[PDB]
Amino acid sequence: QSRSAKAGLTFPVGRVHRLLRRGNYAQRIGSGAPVYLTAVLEYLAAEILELAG
DNA sequence: GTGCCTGGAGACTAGGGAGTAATCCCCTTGGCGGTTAAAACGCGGGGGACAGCGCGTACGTGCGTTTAAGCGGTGCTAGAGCTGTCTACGACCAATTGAGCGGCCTCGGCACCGGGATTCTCGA
Repeated sequence: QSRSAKAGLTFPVGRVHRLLRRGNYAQRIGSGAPVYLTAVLEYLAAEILELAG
C-alpha cells in the first residue's frame, strides 16, 4: 500500500511531503511528521465538516 | 462514466543528527532574623454617580421625482501563459586571517566628609 493510504486515512501524505520538500522548511524531515500533519488537518476538516452538516 | 499523463512509492548506498555515559557547576529552592515600608481596619464625608424633568429637533416614516444604474450583447483592446535558447549564477571544500568575546585593568561624576570665612556669645 502507498504512503497516502497505509495508515487508513483520507488526506494525502505525498502531497504535503512534496509541499514541505520544496517549501524549504528544514534540512531533513522525520517520517512521522507528514502523517502527523495528515492526521491533524483531517481531524480539523472532519470536525468543521460535522459542524457544517 | 471514461481516460491518459505523472507525481507517488520504494529499496540501496554515503553521510550527517540522537541520546546515552560523564562531569562541572551555577543557579536555585528552602529556611532564620530584622526592620520597615507597605498592607489592612476603621471613620467621617463630600464630591461624584444617578434618577428625573424641559425641551426641541432631527431623525423614524411616507411620498413625488429623477437618476444613475442594472441585466444582456458584442466587438475593441490590450494584458496573462508556455514552450525554446541562451546566459549568467550562487554554492563547495580548503588555506589564510580576523575581529569580536573572556576576563582583566583605568577613569569620573555623585554622595559623603573636612577646612576658611562668617556669624553668634561670652569673656577680657
